[PDB]
Amino acid sequence: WQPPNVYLETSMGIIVLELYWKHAPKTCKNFAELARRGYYNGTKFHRIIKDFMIQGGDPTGTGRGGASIYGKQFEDELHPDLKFTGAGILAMANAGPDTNGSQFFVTLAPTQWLDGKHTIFGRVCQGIGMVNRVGMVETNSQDRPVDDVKIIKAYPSG
Amino acid sequence: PIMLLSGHEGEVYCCKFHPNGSTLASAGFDRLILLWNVYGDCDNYATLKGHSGAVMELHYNTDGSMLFSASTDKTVAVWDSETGERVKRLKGHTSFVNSCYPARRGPQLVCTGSDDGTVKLWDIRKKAAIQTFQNTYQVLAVTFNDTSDQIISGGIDNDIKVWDLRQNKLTYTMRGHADSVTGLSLSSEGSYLLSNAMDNTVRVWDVRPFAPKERCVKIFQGNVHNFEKNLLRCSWSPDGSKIAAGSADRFVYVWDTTSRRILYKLPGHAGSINEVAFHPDEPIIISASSDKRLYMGEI
Amino acid sequence: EPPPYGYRKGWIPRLLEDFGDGGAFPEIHVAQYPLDMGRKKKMSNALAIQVDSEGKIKYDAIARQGQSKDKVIYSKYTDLVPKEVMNADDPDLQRPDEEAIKEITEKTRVALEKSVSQKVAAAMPVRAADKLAPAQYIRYTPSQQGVAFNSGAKQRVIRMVEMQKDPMEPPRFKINKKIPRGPPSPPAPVMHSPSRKMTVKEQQE
Amino acid sequence: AKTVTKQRVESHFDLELRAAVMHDILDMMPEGIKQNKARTILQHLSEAWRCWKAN
Amino acid sequence: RKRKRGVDYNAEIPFEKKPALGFYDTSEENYQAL
Amino acid sequence: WEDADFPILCQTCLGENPYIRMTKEKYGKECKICARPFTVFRWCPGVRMRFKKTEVCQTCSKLKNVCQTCLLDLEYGLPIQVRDAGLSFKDDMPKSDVNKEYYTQNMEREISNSDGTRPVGMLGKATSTSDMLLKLARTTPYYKRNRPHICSFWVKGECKRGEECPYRHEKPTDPDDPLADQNIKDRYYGINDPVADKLLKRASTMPRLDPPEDKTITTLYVGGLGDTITETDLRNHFYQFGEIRTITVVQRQQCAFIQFATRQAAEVAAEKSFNKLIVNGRRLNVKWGR
Amino acid sequence: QLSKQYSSRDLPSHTKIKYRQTTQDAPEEVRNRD
Amino acid sequence: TGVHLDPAVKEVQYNPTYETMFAPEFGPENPFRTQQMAAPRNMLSGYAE
Amino acid sequence: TMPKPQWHPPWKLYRVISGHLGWVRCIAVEPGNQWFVTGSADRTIKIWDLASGKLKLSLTGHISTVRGVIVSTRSPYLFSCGEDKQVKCWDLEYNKVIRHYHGHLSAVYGLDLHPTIDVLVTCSRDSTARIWDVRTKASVHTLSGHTNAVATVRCQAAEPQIITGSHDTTIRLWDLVAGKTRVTLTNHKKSVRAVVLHPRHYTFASGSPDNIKQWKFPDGSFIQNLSGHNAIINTLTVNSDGVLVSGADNGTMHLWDWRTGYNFQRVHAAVQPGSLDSESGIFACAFDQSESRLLTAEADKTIKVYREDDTATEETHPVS
Repeated sequence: WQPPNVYLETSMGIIVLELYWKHAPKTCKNFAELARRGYYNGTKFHRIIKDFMIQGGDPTGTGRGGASIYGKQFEDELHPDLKFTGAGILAMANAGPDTNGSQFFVTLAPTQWLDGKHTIFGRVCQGIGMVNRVGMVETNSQDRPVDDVKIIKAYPSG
Repeated sequence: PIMLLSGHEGEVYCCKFHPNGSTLASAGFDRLILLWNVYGDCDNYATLKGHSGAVMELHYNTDGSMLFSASTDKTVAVWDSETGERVKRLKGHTSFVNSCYPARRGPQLVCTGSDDGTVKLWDIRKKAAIQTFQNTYQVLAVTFNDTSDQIISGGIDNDIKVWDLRQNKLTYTMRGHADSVTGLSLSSEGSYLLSNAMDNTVRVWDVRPFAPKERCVKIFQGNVHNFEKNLLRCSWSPDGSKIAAGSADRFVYVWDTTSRRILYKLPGHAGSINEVAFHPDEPIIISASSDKRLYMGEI
Repeated sequence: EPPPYGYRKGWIPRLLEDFGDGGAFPEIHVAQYPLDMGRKKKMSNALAIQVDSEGKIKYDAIARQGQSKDKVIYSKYTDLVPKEVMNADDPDLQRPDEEAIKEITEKTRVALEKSVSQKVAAAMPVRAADKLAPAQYIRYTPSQQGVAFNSGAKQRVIRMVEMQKDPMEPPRFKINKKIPRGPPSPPAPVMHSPSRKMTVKEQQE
Repeated sequence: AKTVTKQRVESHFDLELRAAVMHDILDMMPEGIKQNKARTILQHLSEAWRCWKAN
Repeated sequence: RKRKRGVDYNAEIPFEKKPALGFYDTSEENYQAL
Repeated sequence: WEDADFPILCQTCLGENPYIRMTKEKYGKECKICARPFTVFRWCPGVRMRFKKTEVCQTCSKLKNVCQTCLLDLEYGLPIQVRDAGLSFKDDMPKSDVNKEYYTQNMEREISNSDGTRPVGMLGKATSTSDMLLKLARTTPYYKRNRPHICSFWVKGECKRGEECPYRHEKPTDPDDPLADQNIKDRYYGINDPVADKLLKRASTMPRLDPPEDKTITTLYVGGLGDTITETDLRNHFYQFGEIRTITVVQRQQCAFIQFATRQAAEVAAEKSFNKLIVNGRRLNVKWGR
Repeated sequence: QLSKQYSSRDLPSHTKIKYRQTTQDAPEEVRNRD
Repeated sequence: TGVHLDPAVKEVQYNPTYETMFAPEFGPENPFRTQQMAAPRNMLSGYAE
Repeated sequence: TMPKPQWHPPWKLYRVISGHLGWVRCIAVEPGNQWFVTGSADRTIKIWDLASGKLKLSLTGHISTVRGVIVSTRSPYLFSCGEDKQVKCWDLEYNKVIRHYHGHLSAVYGLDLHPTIDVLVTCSRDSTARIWDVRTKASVHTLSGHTNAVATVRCQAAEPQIITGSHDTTIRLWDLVAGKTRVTLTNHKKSVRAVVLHPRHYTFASGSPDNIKQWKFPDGSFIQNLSGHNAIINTLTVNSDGVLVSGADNGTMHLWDWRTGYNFQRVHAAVQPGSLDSESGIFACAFDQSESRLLTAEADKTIKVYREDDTATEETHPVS
């Protein structure tokens, strides 16, 4: 059960992410079953690092929420050759390893630093000009942007 | 709610409830004792007067009718809560009286710790001293034993001591405190005693006909001291369940006996909390802090 | 298009076309730039083009420009359109009940009276001065953190004292300075009916 | 913000009479779209007064 | 010299308001001279 | 006038003892910037060290984000001319009397709509503190600041008060030095600060990586490697910073050579890496190879 | 920027408000009346 | 996850347990912050209480 | 369209009081309903008995046109406001001025009282309003932001507490304690000289030569137009029973239904004997406290009092 490109048609425009189960099967199943679960409706982008990262996907929207398909969290599915070397790196970040939950990050540029601290799981095969637009927008001092941006529709590929 | 209390000229050092939990006692530097209604809107009615130095300890009886108070001005004093007026001036105490402890459900008597180098027994009726155990140094904390036949004391030697009222020599000495003894409290079991100390480590013991002879049972982390060296005071729950402490970090410390976890390290305060009172009936806490006010937390 | 998953080895897509409908190849050891992706761009002054939660072009931002979420800024036609009401018994047509009213009375009275009495004591000018209030004790957490400054402590606790004002001291500063009036507010939008130009006849009348 | 005393009573009556006129019609019953010639309706008003006074 | 508003003109834009920007690319825009 | 919670100054100006003592006077004197009355808090700097006082309006401070006593920036701590240019920053603060008063008035009006956390305006949209600023930034508290003046008596001989000369009884500086007479208003306006020009000369002569001649020299020699390094670690140093074409880790000479896939990527990695690409603690030298 | 100038007319005077009493016409009787 | 408190809100009226008060936030630190721009400050340059 | 409006009876002229020597510009009623008070452009403030219309007393303090008067519900005070830039506080137990609020810079076009606290609002031609503390004569707040004469001001206890309509043709609702403008309504095309608040409906109307408009508190949302009265509108005054009187400046006064917006009556009185016909115009309207009588203050120096018609029925006066 690996939804190839999962659609999150966000308020400002669509996104679709292809996750490589061969590279990241576990968080791939997490993201597939999660988008199919639709519990993401109402996630406000929980962090905006302009031109570096876009991160969201928390039922809390503060940074201390989010739970997985497996309980609270699961381990990472770490890769040898997959990097955050460019925009559209879709990897759920951790505040400590083996604690990956519901919050999802989407890169905006080369982020080779969190490689080895985040299992890079795939890429946004749709909505990347929109991702640049989003990573442009003005955020407050706490990366919850002044714009309350949420996804319209969260679902898998068929 | 939040229910922060105020009205004190200075820091609040000592706070407790009615052994009913009907009216509330707080006091500190101001050399008088404020009393309140705990419920309603937390109303403030009456203030005891007289005590020349900072009232170093308030102590109820266990029913809630008479009031003992050890003040730094060389004296302990008895007062009628019915009135607020002093029944006795237990004088004779040669220096700063820190602590007072009236025996619960036993005959009328108090054991008093002070800044002289003595532990003193006194009677409410005679205006006379019953005993005095000179170990060598000022006595900072005193709590009885539930038979009222031993006297527990915490002083400056980190060596928690207990006297036999009848054999009059050092009955129990137990050691393991990393620095000076600052607070003693006998749980409602009658058996376990709770002790705080600035050394960041607080201890539990059990004073029984038999305890393992090395009775350091439970230990809690978090209490702080600083260049202030203010008085530190602790309590059990009325159920012997939650360990209540204050400290000089502005964090009130709420632990459990069982898992010894941090149940709460609660902020809110501006001053160093100098006493926590648990309600004899309610999940109600009053935090007497050196920010010249109080808190009443509901948990 | 993009070579298949498991068959994407060996090539590095550098022009955004090899993304097909988009996509980064995380296992391909390059910075992936499908559809303007990857590049930190020139810092240009267009403010965030937002969109409503239905997908429209919310010029309410251009209206409320540089203004807080308190301001009501009517610039939609759905404000121009006449609502209809027929119930003298709706919630819409009901004032706040006197409990809120007495609350707001008490708050108003309080803040009012404090600002009054400060402006009134202005007409004291001979202040029968009260003395200097108790000393301030404040805990300061510098944002500068480092072992070398404050000789290694992460906080400083500071005593503020109020310095005496000399009684026989005239005013100190030239208060009467004139400048033009500051720029007003973000202009409101003119929500007017369609205006009609007059006949030249009328004009001559 | 000086009071109106005894020497500014006539001057003030006219400040306010001709203000009131300029509020009154020459900007609230126009439809002389261009630029409503208020400067000239005020000239009529002062000549109407001279003619009243001279009969 | 003592000219209190004289030089407000040859020196600086006297009382300045920066044109407010909206929804477009204004930075790299600039203008040629006389 | 203004009303404050406490001053804004660097650690150097701020002090050393854990308990600082400062006295407050409301509407004490005139910010030479806002020109109007301010509050004045006076801090005891150090043992026998000159008591300082707050010397600018708190709004006059939040304007440029500098020290209300120390006068240097609060993040780096170099002359404001420098710090601005190190952000490439270009402020339009007006200068003439009426223009400046109008500017100050509307400035305080616009700053009244703030939350008291950070300077207003381009002070955030220039927050890319360049390693140039980071490197010109002083490291330790140059606490010579709180030493007194030259006791003009004690310069001529006269300071007959014993050791209590109110001022450091040393040799007075020859004012021929450009580091002598910097008018406080000019130093605040970023107006021809000779100390700032000295910082410009220093940050111009300070070592940075050099460019080669021909574009087809896309091999980059990193000198001083050591045998704790990996080829994948040299990569992760220079890998997502562009694309690398190849790398030769010379273990017979303790160096490296990155042949790149983007010239500007090579420039980014290497020039940012000059002597400061410190992965596992070894001072590598980024250059363009032969 | 609060000046110390002053006025003969701004001296304190008439510092109590006469409240409308029971017999005159208090807002209570106005609450009642027909 | 259950009740946690917004770390930027300091006026919080519900009595938080240990984790219900000081649960740590998910994600990385903002590298765009000068130490001053990372530190919690009530004032421009450092918090006072 | 709308439901069908309630049928209200008509009103008929029944008294015409004549004692003033210049335009009569403002009118107000006692709390307890014994007397009303007129302030006129002959600079006097007259106090008339409301039963018989006899003049009980005339006070002369002002230097020019009295442009507004009001009487305090909480204290034995009358507050007058004039074109001499002065606002006066008459105490009615000696019949004497006791208090004067100084600080406006041009004629004071109108004035209102807060019903709960003791504060005063006055609007003037220097394009500002001011909030005075009744008791210490001090300006607590200067509501600035309009850009022309602030023709009228009303205050209420609910929120927002202060509504000013001006001659730059906009309305502003102000926060009192904050002392600044919440909402700015720019729907009218010509100067706004009258605004009124419903006694029991959290709603308010605002008139201009274009058309009356109805709006909804507290954020000022459009509700309906009311049209037909195409003349400079000097007064709006609303009954308890949904009667809304709109009196204009060319003499005519129309009566409407507050709710459906249906103008059911049109009165055109005749000027006092020696007046020109261009000296017909209405400056003030007021319902009495029984809300049975309607007084009007006219540009021909008369006070015209209208009463409710007791012998008409829906079949005498069909509703359209």
